[PDB]
Amino acid sequence: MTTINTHLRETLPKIPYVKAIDMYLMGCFVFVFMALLEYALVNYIFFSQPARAAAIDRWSRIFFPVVFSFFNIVYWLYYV
Amino acid sequence: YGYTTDDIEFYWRGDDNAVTGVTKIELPQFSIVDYKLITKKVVFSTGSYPRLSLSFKLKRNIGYFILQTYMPSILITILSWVSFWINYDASAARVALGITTVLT
Amino acid sequence: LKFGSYAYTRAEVVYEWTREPARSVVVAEDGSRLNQYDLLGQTVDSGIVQSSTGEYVVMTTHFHLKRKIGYFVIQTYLPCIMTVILSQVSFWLNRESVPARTVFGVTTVLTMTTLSISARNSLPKVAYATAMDWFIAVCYAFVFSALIEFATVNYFTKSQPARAAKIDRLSRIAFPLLFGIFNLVYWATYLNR
Amino acid sequence: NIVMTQSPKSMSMSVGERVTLSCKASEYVGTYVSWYQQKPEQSPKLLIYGASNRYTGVPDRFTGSGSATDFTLTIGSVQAEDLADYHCGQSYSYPTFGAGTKLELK
Amino acid sequence: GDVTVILNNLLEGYDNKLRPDIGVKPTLIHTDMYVNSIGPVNAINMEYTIDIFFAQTWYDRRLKFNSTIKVLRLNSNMVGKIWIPDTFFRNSKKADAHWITTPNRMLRIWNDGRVLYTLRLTIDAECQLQLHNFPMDEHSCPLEFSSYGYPREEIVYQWKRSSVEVGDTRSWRLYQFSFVGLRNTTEVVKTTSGDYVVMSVYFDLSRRMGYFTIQTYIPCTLIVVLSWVSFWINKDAVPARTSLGITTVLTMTTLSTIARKSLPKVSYVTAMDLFVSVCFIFVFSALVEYGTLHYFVSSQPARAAKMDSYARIFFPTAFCLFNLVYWVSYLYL
Ligand SMILES: *[C@@H]1O[C@H](CO)[C@@H](O[C@@H]2O[C@H](CO)[C@@H](O[C@@H]3O[C@H](CO[C@H]4O[C@H](CO[C@H]5O[C@H](CO)[C@@H](O)[C@H](O)[C@@H]5O[C@H]5O[C@H](CO)[C@@H](O)[C@H](O)[C@@H]5O)[C@@H](O)[C@H](O[C@H]5O[C@H](CO)[C@@H](O)[C@H](O)[C@@H]5O)[C@@H]4O)[C@@H](O)[C@H](O[C@H]4O[C@H](CO)[C@@H](O)[C@H](O)[C@@H]4O[C@H]4O[C@H](CO)[C@@H](O)[C@H](O)[C@@H]4O[C@H]4O[C@H](CO)[C@@H](O)[C@H](O)[C@@H]4O)[C@@H]3O)[C@H](O)[C@H]2NC(C)=O)[C@H](O)[C@H]1NC(C)=O
Ligand SMILES: CCCCCCCCCCCCCCCCCCCC(=O)O[C@H](COC(=O)CCCCCCCCCCCCCC)COP(=O)(O)OCCN
Ligand SMILES: CCCCCCCCCCCCCCCCCCCC(=O)O[C@H](COC(=O)CCCCCCCCCCCCCC)COP(=O)(O)OCCN
Ligand SMILES: *[C@@H]1O[C@H](CO)[C@@H](O[C@@H]2O[C@H](CO)[C@@H](O)[C@H](O)[C@H]2NC(C)=O)[C@H](O)[C@H]1NC(C)=O
Ligand SMILES: CC(=O)[C@H]1CC[C@H]2[C@@H]3CC=C4C[C@@H](OS(=O)(=O)O)CC[C@]4(C)[C@H]3CC[C@]12C
Repeated sequence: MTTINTHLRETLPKIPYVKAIDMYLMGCFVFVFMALLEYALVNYIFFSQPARAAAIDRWSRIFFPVVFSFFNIVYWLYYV
Repeated sequence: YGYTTDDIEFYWRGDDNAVTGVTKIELPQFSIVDYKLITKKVVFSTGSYPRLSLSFKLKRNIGYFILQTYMPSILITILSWVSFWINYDASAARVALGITTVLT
Repeated sequence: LKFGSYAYTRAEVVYEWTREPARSVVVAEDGSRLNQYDLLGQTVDSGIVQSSTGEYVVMTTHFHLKRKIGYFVIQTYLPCIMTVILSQVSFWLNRESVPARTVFGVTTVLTMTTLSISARNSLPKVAYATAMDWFIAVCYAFVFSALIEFATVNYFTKSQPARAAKIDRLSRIAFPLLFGIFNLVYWATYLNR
Repeated sequence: NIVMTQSPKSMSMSVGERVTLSCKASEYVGTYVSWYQQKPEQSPKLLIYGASNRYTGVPDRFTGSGSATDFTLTIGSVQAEDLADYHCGQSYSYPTFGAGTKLELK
Repeated sequence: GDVTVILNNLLEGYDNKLRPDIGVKPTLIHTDMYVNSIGPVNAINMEYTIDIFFAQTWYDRRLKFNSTIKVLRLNSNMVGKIWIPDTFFRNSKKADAHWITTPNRMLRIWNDGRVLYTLRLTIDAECQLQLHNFPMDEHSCPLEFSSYGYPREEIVYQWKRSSVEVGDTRSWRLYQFSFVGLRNTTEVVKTTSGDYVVMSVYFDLSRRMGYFTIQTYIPCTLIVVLSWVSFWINKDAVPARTSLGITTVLTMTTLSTIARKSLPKVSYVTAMDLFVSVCFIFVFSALVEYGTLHYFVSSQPARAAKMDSYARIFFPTAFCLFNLVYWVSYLYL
């Protein structure tokens, strides 16, 4: 994600504001980072109670695609 | 351009000393092997025109290429071979090594 | 923007502004092709330069600029800070997962290296250190220190696990506060100017 | 509006000693500070046009020294007819003069 | 007034195709300069930009007048009507005069025929930099000029005592280098046309270290110590150490590619690519060392255990030694 955001930002001038594609790439990077930090959350509380770990995993499976679709819809409706 | 071969005649003065300063040319990548001086005539739809030709024969150097792109290939293939000494029980190390070498 | 006469010394051709010197150089309202900087104001002046040929009148005009930091923030400071955070994430992982923490450390060091390279390319090939260079150096030091701390933890694991857990639980608090303090100091001392 | 704080307000000095006057501008004035010498019952006479350029007919004991804001008028061997007001006025913008310094002999 | 009469009498019966004293003696031309700025010395093209105020003064007994005025000061409107020497710079890839707003030229004709002709030039001079000792290299590369069509028997150039005078040397675009001095020189070269008097001005440039110190040296030494960090991770975690090695090698080759992409394609070995090659060797040797360690753990743990602590001491010492040698040698060379 970070390398796609940098390569894409090499084709444009040094514009000081946040374009729309920059906002989309920063949202995608936030989603990825959150996925990694949710695996780290699970890894941390794993030995103490694996039930909460499997639960959190189910909740993540259910609610990453939902929140991502909601963000995607609000994005494509604010700009279009 | 304008004058055909019955109006003008081209020739080198000396026929071997007409072109000087070649042995002093240093090129960062090539090397002038030799040069030839040719005198001929060309024929177009409008007439036959005189022509001279100064043809260099540049030979490309190889040291930079060895140091830049042949050595890394050999070292990456050797880094792929090292995966043979790792025991077959470690499946996350040999995959890692081989895959990375392929990508490189 | 200095302009003077050629071939005509001061005893022959003297230059002068046509209005009050503060009102001679005028800039159009919509005439700003500056995408990176920000034009603040003009400032004119008139002097006399000596030379080997004669004394010439020289009119000077300074356009004061001020760089906009938005693009550099977005493309250097956010990736550096995020890499540092991703590096400090390696402290909350358990001590049994060695490959995970090793990957964290190595990839963060690689990311910081490539970030330093891409950040130094934008500027001219200058031979001193800028502010962004100091920021990137400090972030590199932080990620390298995180990796060294993990190595120490792994070295003390299975021999003195109490000491390992102690230094890990201490580094879960020592790195983020130190990074926050450094950020505050850096931004405060560089935005006041 | 650029204001010129001229100092001191009034000084008294004997003959033949070096004297200096200061004129500090509020905003930027590049070198467009002029020094005028107004004798009593007369019109001001231009001494230093621009910073450090004596006007035609001014003795060489008058010297200017310029900067962006701070300016100085130094008189060297002071004679007996140099007892007058000394105004400093910028011209980088619409002209504004200083308060002037009453030079005296004692 | 009367200056028009003088200018009209000077150009009556004047042929600007014949040098002064065409069949008597060579024309002595005194050359002066004023270096505004020495532009960027880019090593890729082996060139460097310079901006000067070229001044030429000679004697013309045909532009000799007798009036109260001592000197005639003229703009570039009378340069194309008198004889002007054809000075060209023999090592200039591309150079051009200035034309905004009016052609930047000056012509001053004194009373006894002495002419002064000054113009403004921006020369992209050429100099083949010997890119050894890079980036600890120093160059001194010239700016040569001579007449084009007039051989030594017709035009002779000659420096003045105070000919070349640099400017402030602070607002120049010399980033990687630093001006230390200059010297003028006159020689005679042989060409297919004749013998020409070639003048030269040598500028001495010294490459200041900095950009490369922080662009390639520090990254590579930090990658080397990153590879050393693997020597402390326990020998049972195979994938961790293999990942260490392979990603370190990848970054090392990327940095070597970048460093070599800095300077142009040269078929010899510089001092920077040597450094990155030594660092590459170090990383590769640490990886093969761990490989042999892991292979020997199955055979004789004794050697696999002793080897780790042996390498922990042998690697940093060998790297310090390498550095010391390298640096001292090149700094003295
Ligand atoms: C292949 O084809 C190519 C294209 O045809 C060709 O290139 C052309 O070459 C010719 C000849 O070499 C060039 O013409 C000459 O240009 C000289 C200067 O060139 C510079 O400027 C031009 C642009 O010219 C404008 O600007 C100058 C400077 O202000 C003016 O002096 C010009 O008159 C002209 O002004 C008009 O245009 C302006 C807009 O630009 C207007 O603002 C202005 O109001 C006018 O309308 C640039 O293009 C040049 O750049 C190119 O060339 C350089 C060369 O190194 C390259 O490096 C570069 O990359 C570009 O390729 C360059 O910057 C002129 O000085 C010159 O005219 C003088 O010389 C002739 C011959 O001697 C005289 O007859 C003429 O009268 C002029 O002399 C008078 O003026 C000089 C001033 O110095 C006096 O000293 C002199 O004594 C004399 O004064 C007398 O006459 C005056 C009236 O003329 C009078 O007022 C006086 O009182 C007095 O009586 C000539 O025009 C042409 O520009 C090239 N064009 C291009 C596109 O390159 C190429 O050579 C061909 N190749 C081959 C192998 O054949
Ligand atoms: C791993 C690689 C990752 C690569 C990609 C990561 C991208 C991150 C995406 C996640 C979301 C980030 C949210 C950022 C919002 C948009 C940023 C826009 C920045 C911007 O334009 O603002 C400038 C202001 O800069 C300023 O004034 C900045 C001042 C200070 C900068 C912020 C300091 C952060 C400190 C955080 C401390 C945390 C440490 C503790 C752990 C504009 O300025 P202008 O001059 O153009 O015009 C305005 C006058 N200012
Ligand atoms: C306002 C802030 C300004 C700072 C600016 C620059 C600072 C950069 C680095 C700072 C990073 C934060 C350090 C916080 C760590 C504190 C917690 C340590 C826990 C601890 O005591 O155990 C130690 C763990 O080692 C470790 O914690 C490993 C430390 C590694 C050493 C430092 C490495 C520097 C990297 C240099 C190369 C990169 C240069 C970049 C160009 C070993 O202690 P012990 O064995 O005695 O355990 C017995 C102690 N109870
Ligand atoms: C520039 O060239 C002139 C002439 O060749 C040099 O002037 C000579 O300098 C030496 C030593 O300083 C004297 O002994 C000669 O008498 C000088 N000759 C003349 C004609 O003045 C000058 O040194 C050169 N400048 C350099 C090398 O920087
Ligand atoms: C140690 C392990 O347990 C394994 C498990 C995951 C593996 C990584 C998966 C993907 C990549 C990206 C690839 O990209 S590259 O451009 O750097 O070649 C380089 C190799 C690297 C970092 C693997 C290294 C080995 C691992 C860390």
